[PDB]
Amino acid sequence: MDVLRTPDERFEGLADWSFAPHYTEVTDADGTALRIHHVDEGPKDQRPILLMHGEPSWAYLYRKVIAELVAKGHRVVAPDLVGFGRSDKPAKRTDYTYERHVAWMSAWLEQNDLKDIVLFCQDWGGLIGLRLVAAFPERFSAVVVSNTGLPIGVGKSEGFEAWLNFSQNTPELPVGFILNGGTARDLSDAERSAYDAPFPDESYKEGARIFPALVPITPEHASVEENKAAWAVLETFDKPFVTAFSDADPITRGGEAMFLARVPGTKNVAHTTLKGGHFVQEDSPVEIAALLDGLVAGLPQAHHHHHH
Amino acid sequence: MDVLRTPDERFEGLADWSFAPHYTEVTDADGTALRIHHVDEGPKDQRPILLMHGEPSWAYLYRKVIAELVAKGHRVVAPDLVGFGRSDKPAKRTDYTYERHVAWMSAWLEQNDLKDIVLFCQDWGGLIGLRLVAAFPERFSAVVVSNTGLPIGVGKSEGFEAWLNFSQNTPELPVGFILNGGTARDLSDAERSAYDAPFPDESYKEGARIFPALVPITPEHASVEENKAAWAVLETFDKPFVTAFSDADPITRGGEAMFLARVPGTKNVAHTTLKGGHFVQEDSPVEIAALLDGLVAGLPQAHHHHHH
Ligand SMILES: [Cl-]
Ligand SMILES: [Cl-]
Ligand SMILES: [Co+2]
Ligand SMILES: [Co+2]
Ligand SMILES: [Co+2]
Ligand SMILES: [Co+2]
Ligand SMILES: [Co+2]
Ligand SMILES: [Co+2]
Ligand SMILES: [Co+2]
Ligand SMILES: [Co+2]
Ligand SMILES: [Co+2]
Ligand SMILES: [Co+2]
Ligand SMILES: [Co+2]
Ligand SMILES: [Co+2]
Ligand SMILES: [Mg+2]
Ligand SMILES: [Mg+2]
Ligand SMILES: [Mg+2]
Ligand SMILES: [Mg+2]
Repeated sequence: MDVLRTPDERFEGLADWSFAPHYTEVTDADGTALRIHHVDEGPKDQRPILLMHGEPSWAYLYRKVIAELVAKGHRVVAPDLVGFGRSDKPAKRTDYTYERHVAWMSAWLEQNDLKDIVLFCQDWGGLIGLRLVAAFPERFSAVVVSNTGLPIGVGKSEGFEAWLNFSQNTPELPVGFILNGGTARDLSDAERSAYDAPFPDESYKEGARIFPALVPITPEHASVEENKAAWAVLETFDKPFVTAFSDADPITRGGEAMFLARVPGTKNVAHTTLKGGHFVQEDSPVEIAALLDGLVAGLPQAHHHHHH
Repeated sequence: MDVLRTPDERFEGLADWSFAPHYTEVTDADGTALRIHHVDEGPKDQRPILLMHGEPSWAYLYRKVIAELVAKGHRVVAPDLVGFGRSDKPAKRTDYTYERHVAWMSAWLEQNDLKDIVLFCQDWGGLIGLRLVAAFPERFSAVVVSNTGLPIGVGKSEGFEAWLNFSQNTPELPVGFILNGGTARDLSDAERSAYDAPFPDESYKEGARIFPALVPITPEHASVEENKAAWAVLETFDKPFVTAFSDADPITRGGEAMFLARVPGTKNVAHTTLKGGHFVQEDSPVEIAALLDGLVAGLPQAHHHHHH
């Protein structure tokens, strides 16, 4: 693969983002080494709260959630998907596939040897993060899903399809503008600029351009088979599994029901509806941090595992 | 469903079979209540060693293994699949499907609330038993697979296909004769009669007739999707998972490799090749019992789980 790397000057002076970058080198099956970025804040003796972003955001989306949780004594880890943030960015849309993202982030997870994880995932952060849970369930102590899903090509998803068709018809993808359109609150120019930071020009956006087309909404899509298999693992996942979808995101709203129907770990936890749009982290960051803090505190009294 | 029930007189005076019958009523989705038979020998405070038979045998196949393990202080449980043994027998070939067998035995397993299980499975005992492991992995402390598989419609299986075509072309299925043809040692007339016992005439054999046709050897077969999903669970199964295939069964020999390739619990156990034919329990019962006894003894020092 041809690979782009955003210059570091782009990440200077960003509103409410001073977290030091960490990097991991993962090797693709084609031999290409890709550098993935994450932040890691707080004490290493605490279990990691893993925060996963989706399309077309980056770990910046969690900046307030990170600050709140760190202030409460937690360890917080937030990676950038390949194509996004401070991670490397394959140069062709055709370089990105759902299975490739899963393989890349699986390597990242194993190489950083993250365990005892409390996962919060949203959009593609969940499409990929939930595949990590299904591949490595004993690495996860609890999961929170918000405005996400694990599609299997079934039914209609017209909310999402409206976004899909727009995202493919448009000749350019104005990322800060999209973030603002998917948040109830009005993002400042500085905040929108931070979302534009990874992408000095359109050539850096090929992962952002193709992501919607990778969502498996038809039976013929790539990754339908793999996602159906992953659901069989999630049907056995009995540790706390919380839904925290927002009230004003018709793109993903329909994704919640299958978790409640199929995942045993949803039975003995309280679910909530958060206030906000698709990018709920901009609308309800304090509430998300409070939810995760309380979830962590209750783990010893909840169902848990040993010997991994 | 129309359902046949073999008269109890058929099970009197069988060579080396005096174990008292236990019964469980399971209700099919179509409303039909089916009675399933099992034997349960030894102390209830010991973990159950669950022995599962396949086509066209019944729990009688394990009579010596049961005796050996009971003499060693173990609890042993051996059920008859619907269509077989002392279990009820739907009257039409079309009543039997792979998914129905899994549903029936899943109900059986849950209703008897078997836990801490050490499973030994062979032929369809494994095609169904391994689906129980994938559905309820925390119920299983260890698994031993012998002369079995979990097919996903891939590759060629010409050994099995030779049996398939015979089994479908033949107008009648002489069950004792088949058992003798699939065992290295010569079964006595009494032993063959015990294998014929469940089937007073051909009308009782519809489950035995169709079973080979249910094995998913083409991509279009029913249960391919479900078995691929189950494999994703087995890819996470890290408790002892032993292969004990025999040396002289070309029908199933090719089924072993995928377990060693995909199941993590195969890594830190010793695998063995048993002597004998397809129905290896007739050829090496003492060795099977010794293997299971040793496997049970080592569990506390092996990888194990808590809190289920
Ligand atoms: Cl998308
Ligand atoms: Cl068969
Ligand atoms: Co290097
Ligand atoms: Co750090
Ligand atoms: Co999306
Ligand atoms: Co559990
Ligand atoms: Co909800
Ligand atoms: Co504990
Ligand atoms: Co009754
Ligand atoms: Co008994
Ligand atoms: Co068979
Ligand atoms: Co384990
Ligand atoms: Co072997
Ligand atoms: Co222990
Ligand atoms: Mg907004
Ligand atoms: Mg706290
Ligand atoms: Mg023989
Ligand atoms: Mg013993």
